[PDB]
Amino acid sequence: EECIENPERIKIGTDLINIRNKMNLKELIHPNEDENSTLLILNQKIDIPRPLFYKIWKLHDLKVCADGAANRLYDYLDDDETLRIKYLPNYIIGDLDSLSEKVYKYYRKNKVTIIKQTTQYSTDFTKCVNLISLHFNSPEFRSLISNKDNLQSNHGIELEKGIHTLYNTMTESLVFSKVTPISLLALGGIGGRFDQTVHSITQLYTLSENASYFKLCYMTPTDLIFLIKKNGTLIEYDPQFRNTCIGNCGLLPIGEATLVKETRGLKWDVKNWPTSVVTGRVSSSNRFVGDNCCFIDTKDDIILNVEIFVDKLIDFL
Amino acid sequence: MSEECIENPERIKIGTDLINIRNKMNLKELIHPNEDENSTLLILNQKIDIPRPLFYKIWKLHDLKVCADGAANRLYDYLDDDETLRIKYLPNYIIGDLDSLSEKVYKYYRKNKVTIIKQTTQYSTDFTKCVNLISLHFNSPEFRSLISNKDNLQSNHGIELEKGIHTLYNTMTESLVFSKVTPISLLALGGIGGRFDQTVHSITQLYTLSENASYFKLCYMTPTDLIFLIKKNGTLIEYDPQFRNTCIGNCGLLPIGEATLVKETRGLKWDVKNWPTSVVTGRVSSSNRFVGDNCCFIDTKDDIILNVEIFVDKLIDFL
Ligand SMILES: Cc1ncc(C[n+]2csc(CCO)c2C)c(N)n1
Ligand SMILES: Cc1ncc(C[n+]2csc(CCO)c2C)c(N)n1
Repeated sequence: EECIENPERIKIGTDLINIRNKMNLKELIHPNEDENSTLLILNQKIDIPRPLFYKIWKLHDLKVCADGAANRLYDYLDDDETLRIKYLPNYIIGDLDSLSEKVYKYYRKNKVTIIKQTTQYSTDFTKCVNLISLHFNSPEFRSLISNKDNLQSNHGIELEKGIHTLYNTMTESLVFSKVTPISLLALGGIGGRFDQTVHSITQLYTLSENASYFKLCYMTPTDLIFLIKKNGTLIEYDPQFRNTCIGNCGLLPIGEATLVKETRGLKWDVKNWPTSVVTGRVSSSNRFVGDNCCFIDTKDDIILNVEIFVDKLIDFL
Repeated sequence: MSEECIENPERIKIGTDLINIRNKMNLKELIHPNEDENSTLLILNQKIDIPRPLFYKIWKLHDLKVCADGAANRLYDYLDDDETLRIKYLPNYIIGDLDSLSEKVYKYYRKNKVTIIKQTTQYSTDFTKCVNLISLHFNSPEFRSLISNKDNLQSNHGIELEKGIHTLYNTMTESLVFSKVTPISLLALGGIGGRFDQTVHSITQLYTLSENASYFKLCYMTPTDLIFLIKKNGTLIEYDPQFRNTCIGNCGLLPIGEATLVKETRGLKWDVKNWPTSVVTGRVSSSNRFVGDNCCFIDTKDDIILNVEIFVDKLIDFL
């Protein structure tokens, strides 16, 4: 077991390391050419800079609002009516009790596909991810949504848990490695009601295991939160992008202890280093020192948070 | 022995049927320290947003007040307006590397005799620096003498600059009889909701203090929650009905850091039995709520974190 404090900037070597997976930070926000994409807005006040909002909105195909998130979007775009009508979500799903009559009427009038789901056994997040998957991976569902003589009866979706029932039936045959990836960027899932923050984190683990085609990343006023796969992952980033938009970072074994076999490119690199929230052994306030990449090899998947300077982001997207 | 989950009506009464209660606690005690125990209000480095009337009360309800490095700036600005109040709410200590400390803020608190301690080690968080300091303050008469003696003209109050507070803490802990240490009711502000890795660190403290400094009773107060640790094997959460109805919302059983088993719960809208819970499997009771008239029972195999939604602007009347 060891920990070393490195120089502020280095170029990591590749000798003696097995790079099993590679990922680019920018791609967490800017979806790949031909993979599906979705911007998910959860129920929490939006405060991301307007310019950045416009940018990520354009970079993503589908836009989904989680129940009360519709209120959030409506109030967020409160300085110009022409802009509010320019950014309409494709779907709004949830029990709909959180929606104000004013907001419901606005988006209904503007043809947004509103789906009601009463079940109290699934979070709005799950309702949203099930919907998003069906949208892209179920031809039958798409035909259901696009048909006339349906949108006056909840679009032909069972009121209680239809989205889950349809999702379950579909997923039974899907082979994740053969499903087109879905670049999912989520807003508002962190920093509010704490149990919701924890649930959002669980999504990073469950999706990776039960719906691997999803590539989820949370964007908050201060961080990018995503999952890193075990056994050797190389995090890549343009030097200028990193120096101008990135701050500190943290390796977070949330919900499960694990072992950090080896890291390369962090201000404080570790090897054969046990990590756990329970023991307090967690690399927090760390930071990238690798010029254009950092290597992290953990025994089990772990969560990584990368501090961002949102006001600088727009220039590199 | 079978896994079960039932949906209760909005209000029920739990019993003492067979179960075994290993710990009892009242939600109000998380904010209002008991007369016989020590208390501390810890302010971490995050913008303060708590309502003023409540702040004044929580401040009055706690003995020691500690600011974690930049937290001094936060407090200073929080009271931008009345100098009378600002002077009235001076922290007892300010500890950390102090680089983020505003030159203006540093001068103000130093002039007003706040005990400022510098610690440069980058191998411990400001949080750990604070709790070590807090324990020394209450449990080490020698530490108090070190910072109080007037013959002591050594810089930094005679505390070794790199990791003195930890060294002193470790030494004290060696001769400390934990079973006889006066409890320390610790309420923290600003440890949740900002930089995510810090939110996670704040959570580790609940587990580590419970294991290595059990005399501490830590609870986080955020704009929306009270976050604290629930000991394993049966904990009874108590609350006055009027208080619960006026200031309490939903709640969640969070197995942050390690999966466990929810042996049984009584008094939750959704009660469970032999119910495995894990952040990795996604099996986490979120958006739950109390339905027990005056109490809720939670029995887990291992300690877990509980968050109780609060309506901050309503608290003051019950504190
Ligand atoms: C064991 C257990 N705990 C909590 C809930 C409640 N719940 C879960 S998702 C949701 C809607 C908002 O996320 C609600 C109310 C449950 N059904 N089962
Ligand atoms: C493995 C490992 N990760 C991160 C740090 C850095 N660090 C830890 S506490 C702190 C000060 C802010 O809390 C800093 C910079 C380290 N030393 N070792």
